[PDB]
Amino acid sequence: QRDRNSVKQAVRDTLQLGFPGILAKTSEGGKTWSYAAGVANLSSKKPMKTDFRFRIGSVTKTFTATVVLQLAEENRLNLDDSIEKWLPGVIQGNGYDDKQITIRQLLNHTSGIAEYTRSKSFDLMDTKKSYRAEELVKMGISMPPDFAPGKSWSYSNTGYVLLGILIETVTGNSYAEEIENRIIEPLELSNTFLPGNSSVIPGTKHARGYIQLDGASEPKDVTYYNPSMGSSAGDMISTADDLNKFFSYLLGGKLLKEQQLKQMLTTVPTGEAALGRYGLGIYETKLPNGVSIWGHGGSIPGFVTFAGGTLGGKHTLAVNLNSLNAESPDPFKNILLAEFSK
Repeated sequence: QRDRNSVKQAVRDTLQLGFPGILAKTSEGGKTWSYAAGVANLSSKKPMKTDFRFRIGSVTKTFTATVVLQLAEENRLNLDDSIEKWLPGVIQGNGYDDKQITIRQLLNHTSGIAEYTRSKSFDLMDTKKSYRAEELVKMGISMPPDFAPGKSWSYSNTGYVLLGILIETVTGNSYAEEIENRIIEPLELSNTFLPGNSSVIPGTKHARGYIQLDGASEPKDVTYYNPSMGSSAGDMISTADDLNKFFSYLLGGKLLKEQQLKQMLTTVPTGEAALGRYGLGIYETKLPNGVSIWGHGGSIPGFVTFAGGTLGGKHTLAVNLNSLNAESPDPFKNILLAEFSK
């Protein structure tokens, strides 16, 4: 049987890396467990609770990829189509060459399209600004390719913002409509939301979220933050339950059929103790013991998340912290070691 004390301990100690609070939930064999420590609110000291909603950030990428893959299954697009066929005139200038960029590459971050958040016109700490997706694309291509398509790996939100546009070009429906109609509604993910450019986290069932760019400063409350800077790369809100159910269905063969799931799990090297091997909106975290955890993290102001699971979908975890602490980018490593070892 699992030693849950070691998980509790690892959950609790994560706070000492400089976070207000933490929630996690695990499912294994259909046996669930819930964890929470620390506080939802640094000023009132109200406790973190396990069933809270949170901004999942880049875990959104896995939902977007899943839609793109269903579209491939239905013969509405091909992973190796060039994007020039779908979105001509978009990725150009600066030596970009769209005729060599494929849909597959956007999905696994090998396109070389530059990351819009490196632009000087981008400000993470602006908690208000509404961006249209095409503005983020243009911001990204304002900088030259990092490399030639397919020749290297580099994390690019720009590519996932582009994919959200693509989806709509393919079906006539917004990426949010597609995520809602294909994933949220059929899995009954009843605490999972696509907020657009609204800054609201709905309801009272969530914590305050914080950001701390520093260590030598107060964390700032950024609970209300405009998620349109993330779009189809990072805007979603969800819960530990809904994310467990999602990853368990995905990895257990219930959302993507075998042929598409195999493509999703075909990975490229990242070169990076950071992520491991990266697939289509999902990556492999390999533990010392030989265990592979497939899932994704997120990190958006207010909230740092990881969700994921074992191949076959029978063991998953989701975890969230309510602050973005730039000094501790990789906080979940011991939780995973406890929950998935041995």
